[PDB]
Amino acid sequence: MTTDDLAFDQRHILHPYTSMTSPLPVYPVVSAEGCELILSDGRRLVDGMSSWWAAIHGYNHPQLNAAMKSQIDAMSHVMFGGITHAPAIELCRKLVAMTPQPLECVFLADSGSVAVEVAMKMALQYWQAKGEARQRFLTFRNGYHGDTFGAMSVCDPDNLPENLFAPAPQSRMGEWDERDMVGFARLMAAHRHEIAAVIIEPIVQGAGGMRMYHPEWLKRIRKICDREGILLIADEIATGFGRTGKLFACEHAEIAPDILCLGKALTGGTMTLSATLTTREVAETISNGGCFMHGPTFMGNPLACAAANASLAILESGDWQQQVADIEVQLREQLAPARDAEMVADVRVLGAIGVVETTHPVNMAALQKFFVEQGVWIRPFGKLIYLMPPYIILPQQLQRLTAAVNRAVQDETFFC
Amino acid sequence: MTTDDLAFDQRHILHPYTSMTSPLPVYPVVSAEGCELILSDGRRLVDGMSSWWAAIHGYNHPQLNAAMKSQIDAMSHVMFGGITHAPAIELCRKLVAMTPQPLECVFLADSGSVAVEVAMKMALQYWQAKGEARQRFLTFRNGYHGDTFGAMSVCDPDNLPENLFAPAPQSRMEWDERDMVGFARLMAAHRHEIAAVIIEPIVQGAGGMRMYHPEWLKRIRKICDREGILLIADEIATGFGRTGKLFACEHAEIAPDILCLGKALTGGTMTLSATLTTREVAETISNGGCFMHGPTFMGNPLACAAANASLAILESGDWQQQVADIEVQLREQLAPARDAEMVADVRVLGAIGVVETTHPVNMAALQKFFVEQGVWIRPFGKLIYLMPPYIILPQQLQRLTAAVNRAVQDETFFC
Ligand SMILES: *Cc1c(COP(=O)(O)O)cnc(C)c1O
Ligand SMILES: *Cc1c(COP(=O)(O)O)cnc(C)c1O
Ligand SMILES: C[C@H](N)C(=O)CCCCCC(=O)O
Ligand SMILES: C[C@H](N)C(=O)CCCCCC(=O)O
Ligand code: NA
Ligand code: NA
Repeated sequence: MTTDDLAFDQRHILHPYTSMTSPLPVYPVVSAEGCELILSDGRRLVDGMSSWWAAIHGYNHPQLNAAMKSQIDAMSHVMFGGITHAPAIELCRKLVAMTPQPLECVFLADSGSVAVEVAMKMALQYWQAKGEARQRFLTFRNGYHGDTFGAMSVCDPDNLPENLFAPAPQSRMGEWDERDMVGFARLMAAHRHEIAAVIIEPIVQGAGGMRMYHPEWLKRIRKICDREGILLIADEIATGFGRTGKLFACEHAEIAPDILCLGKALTGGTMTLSATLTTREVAETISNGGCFMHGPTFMGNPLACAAANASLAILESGDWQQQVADIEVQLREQLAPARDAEMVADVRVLGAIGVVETTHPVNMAALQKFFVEQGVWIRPFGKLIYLMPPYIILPQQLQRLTAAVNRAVQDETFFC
Repeated sequence: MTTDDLAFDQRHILHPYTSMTSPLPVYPVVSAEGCELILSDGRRLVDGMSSWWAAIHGYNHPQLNAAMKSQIDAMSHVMFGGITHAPAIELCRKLVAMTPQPLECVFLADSGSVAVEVAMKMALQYWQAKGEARQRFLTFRNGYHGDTFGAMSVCDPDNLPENLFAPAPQSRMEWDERDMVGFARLMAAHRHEIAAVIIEPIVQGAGGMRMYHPEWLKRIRKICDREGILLIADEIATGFGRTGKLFACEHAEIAPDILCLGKALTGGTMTLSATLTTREVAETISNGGCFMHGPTFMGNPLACAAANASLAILESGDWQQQVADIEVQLREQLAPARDAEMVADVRVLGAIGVVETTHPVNMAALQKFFVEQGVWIRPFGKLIYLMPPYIILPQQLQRLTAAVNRAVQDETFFC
């Protein structure tokens, strides 16, 4: 990269969630390997974010690289309208088999938000097919489901058609207080017949606050959903594939949703792909009202399916459990001291999710710069300095992250 | 693939736009090369659809294959939040330079519908930043903008917050000023409610493969300027040479405020998308503090590199003669279809060859018939259209056109 290259990026390219007149410093990355990002000048950085939590196996993984290259040799892409192929079949076989039994119908999509939008669409076609007029969604405060319009209608109004917003689950993953239930039950009482589906992120509410709630909630919500005949959508785009300690975070409550959304770590953070699973009752009902009105251009893409197949195969070894278990232990030990810093408000850890919540909103440009100077890549956000590293990170690499996090919260320097 | 593999596909996997209790036959494809799709049994098929019009250079293209493999060796992906890289910079340099001058701000995304949703969001944030309450979109009948919710709100209600739908452009690609009163009438009534105008330039694809007169874009651009309203051009289907010009807006010699790109952007290798806007639009948004959007795999190194390799192939300029000759060749060879009794109209433009029928086709039976002719064509509704790769051989074009002509001889494959 050159300096004219970097002037160009800043003047012409919009980055995610930032200003075009006031971009925040960007760091030029030329390649990646293991759990490190290599910069244009040679500096290496320990990745604590997993490229927004998708790169669970790290970067430049030989199994992933081979899969992708093999598939390119056959075909990166072919349409899926009236055509099918090995990579997609393989992937749907794995997806059906690794998820709760009821979930056996797979609709492949290209990105997380489309996966949510598809789920929403299934929910709505479902009721229309049965003649019921159910159009609202009951979700929770602090939920995040993506940026397209449909997804934006179910995100928290703070963090467009009106949906119902129940209180953020208060009970931590921690004692279960039955009082936490009122808000939700009241809204369900009032709108039960308007509600097409309940949509939530299981256990961990990610972008909406990195909030860890009690598994009993899923137990209850599932029981209420069954009672009323309403569908349960579980948005596991962030939680899926071992992040929280279990393969799917719904396992913690030993329940199955009617619709399950997947993405992010689905492909090993190699490239975009997504999946929305449902049940036979949901898929058949839809068809019978004649079809499911959705079909992304690159749906089922041979190249992305193969990468995801290779990433799901890596998880077949089982090694992620001990890996996430030890990362959980190690984040707990090493962030504990952050409970003594004055900028800290709370420390919560779960699986390979290490969160340090602050009293004051961070100054990203200055905090980012600080982490880069420590040899680590951490992207704070709001009042959250959280780690979500690849499962195969070395203990010493985990130590530099936690050390840099602890140092960052010692005083107000990097705050506000 | 096995027979248990194919039972599994039919019982567990939903395909695009079809039923789960009544899927339509699917054909098992093991690989692709040149302009052919190779099936599990060995049969080869000339592709007349370009994999839903993305594969403009065909399949297993050495330049594309090399680009993708090189980038995988460096990294398929890294996040874009606070990070930038060569492939994206390269791509945005090419996108800025090949599009009208005003369009210099690029927001990379993952798919066609997200590109539209991003455009829509830009339109709305723009007005909000200026204090105006503008929330509706003025689009056209027969427009198709994708399947996510926002996109569904501007698709034709026949082919959800209520937008405004001016009558479809009638003027075939003579011009006539009457076309305009409807659009004009709706604009008169709602000018201050309208945040943006959104349309597919010249060719309205999925909504009917309709080719309209370039004067429309000239007029719409002039009205938009008059009223201070933004012009979104959805070139996800038309972009990168499909209609004979690099961008279909060229036909009218105009620039939209926001341009949506996808499909052929990457050469049909994998998904990627782009929404371009102007500095006035990008800066206004920032100043109301930011643009609230950021796909997880935004700017993905592997997809950007494939698109860089596909844009480079177009840099040679060879697509112009190629699309010109395909246009001539579709004209000649579909002409006779004007004499068939199932045919209602024949329209051709660039590498877009359309045969419109009187009756809706029976896809399962028509598809089967095309597969038996050694061709891959996916009819739809009343349209049997060809949108083949630009480097197709003349003989390969002949088998498609021949198969299309044969299909419309009688009602066998209809309804
Ligand atoms: C990441 C995420 C999404 C949306 O994904 P994108 O790939 O950003 O479009 C949706 N929901 C949850 C819970 C997520 O974590
Ligand atoms: C293909 C297309 C889209 C949407 O794209 P997807 O990739 O299906 O999500 C939108 N608009 C137009 C004009 C298109 O041709
Ligand atoms: C693929 C994508 N949904 C698109 O933009 C156009 C396809 C619509 C035509 C319907 C069909 O091919 O059956
Ligand atoms: C990356 C993608 N938009 C996503 O799903 C959520 C991550 C949001 C984190 C907010 C931030 O990084 O600043
Ligand atoms: Na299952
Ligand atoms: Na430009």
